[PDB]
Amino acid sequence: VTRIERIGAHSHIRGLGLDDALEPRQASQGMVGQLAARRAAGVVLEMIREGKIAGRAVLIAGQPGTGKTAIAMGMAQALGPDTPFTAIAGSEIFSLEMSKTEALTQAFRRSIGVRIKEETEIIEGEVVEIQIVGKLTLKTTEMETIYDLGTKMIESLTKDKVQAGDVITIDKATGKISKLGRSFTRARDYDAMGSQTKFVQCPDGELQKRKEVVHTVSLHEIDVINSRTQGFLALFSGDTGEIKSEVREQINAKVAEWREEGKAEIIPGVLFIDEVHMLDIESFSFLNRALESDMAPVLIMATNRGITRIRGTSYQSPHGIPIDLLDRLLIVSTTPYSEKDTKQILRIRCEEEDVEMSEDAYTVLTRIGLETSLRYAIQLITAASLVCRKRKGTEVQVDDIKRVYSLFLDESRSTQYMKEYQDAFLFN
Amino acid sequence: SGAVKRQGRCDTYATEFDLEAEEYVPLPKGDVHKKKEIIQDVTLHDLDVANARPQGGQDILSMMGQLMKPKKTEITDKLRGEINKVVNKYIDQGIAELVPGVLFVDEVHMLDIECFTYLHRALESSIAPI
Amino acid sequence: LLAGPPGTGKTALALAIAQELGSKVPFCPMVGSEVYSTEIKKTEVLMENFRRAIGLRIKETKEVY
Amino acid sequence: TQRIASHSHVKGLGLDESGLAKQAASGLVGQENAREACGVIVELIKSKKMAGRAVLLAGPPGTGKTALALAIAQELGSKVPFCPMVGSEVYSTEIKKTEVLMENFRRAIGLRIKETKEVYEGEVTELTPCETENPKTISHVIIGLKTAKGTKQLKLDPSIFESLQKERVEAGDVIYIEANSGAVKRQGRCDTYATEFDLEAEEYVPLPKGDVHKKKEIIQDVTLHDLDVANARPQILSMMGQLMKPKKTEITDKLRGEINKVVNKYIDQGIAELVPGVLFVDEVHMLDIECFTYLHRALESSIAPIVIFASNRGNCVIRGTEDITSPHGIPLDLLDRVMIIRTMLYTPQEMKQIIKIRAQTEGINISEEALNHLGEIGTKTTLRYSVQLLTPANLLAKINGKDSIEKEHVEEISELFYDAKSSAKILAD
Amino acid sequence: LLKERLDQIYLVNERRCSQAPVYGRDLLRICALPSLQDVIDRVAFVIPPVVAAPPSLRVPRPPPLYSHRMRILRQGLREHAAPYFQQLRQTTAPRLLQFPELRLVQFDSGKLEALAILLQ
Amino acid sequence: FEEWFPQGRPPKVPVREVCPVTHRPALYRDPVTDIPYATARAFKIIREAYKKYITAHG
Amino acid sequence: GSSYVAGPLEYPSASLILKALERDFWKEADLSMFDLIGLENKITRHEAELLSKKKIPRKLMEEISAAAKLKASRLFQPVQYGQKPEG
Ligand SMILES: Nc1ncnc2c1ncn2[C@@H]1O[C@H](COP(=O)(O)OP(=O)(O)OP(O)(O)=S)[C@@H](O)[C@H]1O
Ligand SMILES: Nc1ncnc2c1ncn2[C@@H]1O[C@H](COP(=O)(O)OP(=O)(O)OP(O)(O)=S)[C@@H](O)[C@H]1O
Ligand SMILES: Nc1ncnc2c1ncn2[C@@H]1O[C@H](COP(=O)(O)OP(=O)(O)OP(O)(O)=S)[C@@H](O)[C@H]1O
Ligand SMILES: [Mg+2]
Ligand SMILES: [Mg+2]
Ligand SMILES: [Mg+2]
Repeated sequence: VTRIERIGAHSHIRGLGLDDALEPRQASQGMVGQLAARRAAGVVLEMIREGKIAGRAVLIAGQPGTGKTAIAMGMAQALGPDTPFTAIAGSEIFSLEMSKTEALTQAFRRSIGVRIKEETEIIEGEVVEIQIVGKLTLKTTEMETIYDLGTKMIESLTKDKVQAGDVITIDKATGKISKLGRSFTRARDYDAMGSQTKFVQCPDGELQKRKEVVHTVSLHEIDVINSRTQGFLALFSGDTGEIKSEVREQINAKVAEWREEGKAEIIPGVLFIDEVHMLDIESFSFLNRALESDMAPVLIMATNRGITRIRGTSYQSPHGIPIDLLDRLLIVSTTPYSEKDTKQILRIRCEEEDVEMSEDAYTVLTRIGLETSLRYAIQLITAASLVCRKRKGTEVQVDDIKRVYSLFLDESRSTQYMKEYQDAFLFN
Repeated sequence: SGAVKRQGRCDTYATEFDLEAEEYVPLPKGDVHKKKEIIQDVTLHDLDVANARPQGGQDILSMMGQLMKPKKTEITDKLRGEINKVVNKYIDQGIAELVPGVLFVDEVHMLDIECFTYLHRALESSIAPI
Repeated sequence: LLAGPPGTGKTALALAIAQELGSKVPFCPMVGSEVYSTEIKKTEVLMENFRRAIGLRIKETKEVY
Repeated sequence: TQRIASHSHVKGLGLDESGLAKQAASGLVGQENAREACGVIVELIKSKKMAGRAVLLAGPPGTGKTALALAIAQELGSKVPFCPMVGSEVYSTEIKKTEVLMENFRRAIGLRIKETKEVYEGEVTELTPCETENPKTISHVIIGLKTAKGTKQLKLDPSIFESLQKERVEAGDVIYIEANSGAVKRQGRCDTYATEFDLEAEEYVPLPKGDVHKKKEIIQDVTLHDLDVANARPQILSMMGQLMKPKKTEITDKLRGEINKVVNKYIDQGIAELVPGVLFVDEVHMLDIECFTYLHRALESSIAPIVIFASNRGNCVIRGTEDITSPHGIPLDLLDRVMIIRTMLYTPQEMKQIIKIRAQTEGINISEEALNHLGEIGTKTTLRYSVQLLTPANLLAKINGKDSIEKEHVEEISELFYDAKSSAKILAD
Repeated sequence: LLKERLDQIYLVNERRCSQAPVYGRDLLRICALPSLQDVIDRVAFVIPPVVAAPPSLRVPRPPPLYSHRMRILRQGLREHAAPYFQQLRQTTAPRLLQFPELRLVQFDSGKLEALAILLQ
Repeated sequence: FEEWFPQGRPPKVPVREVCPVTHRPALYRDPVTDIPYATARAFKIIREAYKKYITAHG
Repeated sequence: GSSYVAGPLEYPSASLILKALERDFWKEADLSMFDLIGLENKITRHEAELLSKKKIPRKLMEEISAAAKLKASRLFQPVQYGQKPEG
């Protein structure tokens, strides 16, 4: 069945494909070649797991199509889902709802997980009888007890309309009541039931249990909840506005106190900013100080620009990044693929896309990929598969690749044909 | 769900008074108990906007939310992830079917560099449409 | 990318694709200039349109008294 | 605290009693003249006499300007409010840039409030009224209060009878009565009467320890910006305000003057003491001409904090102007209002010392030859780069089962990771 | 047919128990951190030049669903307003009227001024 | 006057009940026999004893 | 001095305009299964785990389809000091 997640441009990548010694293996976990870059990404992944050093920034720089996003996806897959990995595009910070610096601050604070432990003492049981002073009788499969009721407790029992046969949980630390459901029985069957009705077994064990619960949140979530009375709604709508510095400082101090008390753990994650050259000089200047914090995540960036104009200025700089921010980061360089690496990437894409191809088809498609681009050949994989299926074949041949090559153009051929008829196109 | 809807007064009582401000609807024709297998098509965006802001709440803040100026909002990646998870669960249960479709962007030359640069990640996603 | 001079059937071909797919398969048309919302950022507009193009047929038996 | 940041080793200006800078102390190496000038700035801050004095840290990238500002912050302690800002933060979407600047100015003025409360707390043991003939008439209401230390009887004014019944005080309740107002507050049944069989939560409290009568001192630290925000929007109008988004507002000068008046009244009354502090503006060249001009007026206020600017831009065009180049990106008019501290490039030896101190703070064992190699890497490339190599080389060493970095680990990490200049070289080719 | 009823009950119950909240109550609870009036009334005098009730949308045959929804909306709003109604009334009612201050009844004539002096 | 100033006798200190089965601080009381207990095993033993005693008595 | 007061601007329209967007209930599914935010005021993650754990299986549904104030001394003998209670 078609699940939400389908075959995308990086579905085949399931990790960096490294060993215990971080030595890059050829054709492992979907990654091919890029040995030096994969080794550097493995070192960065070890830094991320260790967590000790905040605000380490790495720039993955290379030519288009050289697997920068591939390496980012491999790092995200190799890193456990427990550790945050906030992936955004450079253009995601230009919002009407918040400044660029606020959007960067929220992106940073999404990338630090905080894991808060809590112990509670609750009484959970099935209601046997309630008498309005007042008395309440609760039971489990192993016990039955009767309690005396205070004013607020009887008020809560009345207001929630706790009726005999319900399963309720009352927290002694706060005296609040929660109805988990009503126990099914022969007399309680109905021809229609309300939406809130939920049938549940009688609780097991002892009535007054001691709980241990661990909540995993993030610093941005703590920020937003403390932004306003109903702030947690903004965790859905995103209408957070600009959160005040008081709230962030108070939360930083509270999380420090919690970690000192042993209540919370801090799990620093990763903020990947693909296409980072969309940031402007103001965003880069904010980042220059944002990375000097102890609550900064490990920052990973990717770009393909050369010596280009920094956005927001008239100056030209490598990777479109000012040299102030480049001095704060390490650079991992990708290398263009060989014939073997191109063919093996094509093979892995055929295996994921479930396409059977003849060896001559592999040769011709690899030549096409070397001559035009890797992405064009990957696209032609499924294109030729569809054309082969329309032919009632079971294996993609060279004629099918010739067919889809004749149907779908690349940048070079499309540009040439556009130039041939350039009188008809607008605003050359 | 136990939802009850009073869809008017029975037309047999249309002569119980000569002048009442009531809506008379005919007596149902079929059986009292009706079963129908049905389908509804929704988009993931519909689920996103449904969970973007609480609706149908009887609390005063929800009633004011019904009253207020409707605005588009920058729905978070976390809500989209949670909706994806729920849709996946119900696809596994068998009561929902994904139907991926097509997004057509005519006169795409009008996008700025920022839109194209975002479309790089947007197209590379495994949830994106054609 | 459907490319070529004005009046060469690009939009007609896209609508023909829509016709061939059918009504059940979603087909969200948008123009590039519709990203300049005064309420939400351009990438949010694009993400909304990406999500609209994925449909979900939900199947149920209604029982009513 | 526990995680290690780029400045986590800066523990203060390494100055002696005479104000001279030690060659390497308190985590700082070199920059002796700049550190001595920063020390004079610290004396200026601690004098609390002056307002709006400005100092510009100026010098090449990676010359410790931010390290020197955070060293001033360490020297001043946690009592003095130190407000970090970067110039990119003024460009908010909720409020105008000059409001952001004024808000950060008021964040750097601290106020310390001292409250002294007298309270009579205990478990209620008797509530007998004292009947009398009027010159039933009562002249006193006797309350007996019990704590773990002992018991006291109080001869309260009869008018307190209204508050006792309003609070529904009975025998066995813990209460407290403040000396000034004489109003009673009830805080629950004493837990000595709680059983495990009855269910209530908020209505029980432990029997108070200590003497029945207590004198409490409450000290709170606030900023003038905190008072501004509190008086600008106090917390059905509240329902709509909490449902709607609480945006930043352009607080008027009227409110700031009123709060200045109230704080001066508190300082006269002895309840409060002012702690004026420091606003640090890094990347100040990101401010535009409107901000710099506003800062002209802002620094001339008698209420302003001491502000520390940092820039590295050299002769650069001022943002928001056209073709107006300036010696630091900072217009000459504003530069006439700041004292400038220059920061200078490091020698290879100073760089090696910094690298060693970083390795120490990161908890990294580095061999002598590895240290020499990394120093010479840092005399090429940059200091920042060579420092950044420490932890990945430590990890590579841990993989190879070595407890200390060897030169081969530095070489391999250098071959894996490249700097800004080598990458510019690759881009050019 | 009780088998079909049990199947329906089980399916609905399994659907209802399956889903956990994204955040939950305990998470939010644990993540939570711990004079001119006299001068105002002397200056409040501007009356609007025009007042009008809100436009009323007129339809023949108003839909039963639309009317029922509006009725329940009004009922809920008025039920929630009742504990705070005088506050809503005073914090929303507009200033429509402007009488001349009684101080002018003296001011208009010098006889009344001298009479004020003499009577005082 | 007596309404506004009731002379309330101070509340009695509660009995710190103990479980008759294990002699632990009492946490519960059985609704049927009104005997406090501290564990599920105590509850089972108490109910077995109660059924035996009600059989012997009548 | 007093304001002018205008009568309201009555705005005529057809009934159908308000009936728009009203779909028959035979084409509306129980989309509440996808409702996320509505659960925040209803249940809790630990409560969700309890509900998932203690949901009644079908077989139990198919199967579905004396107080007196005594005293501890009356039932149980006291225990001698220095001895483990046994009951
Ligand atoms: N080493 C590799 N192993 C497996 N798949 C790869 C590899 N390198 C590239 N690919 C795939 O080939 C395509 C390369 O595109 P990207 O990974 O986006 O390259 P890129 O470096 O990010 O180029 P830009 O900057 O985004 S234009 C994707 O479909 C990748 O999944
Ligand atoms: N092959 C075709 N068969 C029938 N009608 C066509 C064909 N190609 C174009 N048309 C019609 O002729 C007109 C051409 O307009 P479009 O199809 O929109 O061309 P176009 O390339 O989209 O022009 P632009 O770039 O949007 S201005 C439309 O009214 C089409 O319906
Ligand atoms: N004298 C010093 N002693 C010890 N550590 C230093 C010294 N100077 C700089 N550092 C450290 O080396 C790094 C570079 O110094 P910074 O304060 O970041 O330089 P900077 O002047 O702020 O550069 P710019 O202008 O912001 S790009 C930081 O991690 C400092 O903590
Ligand atoms: Mg990419
Ligand atoms: Mg067209
Ligand atoms: Mg700096």
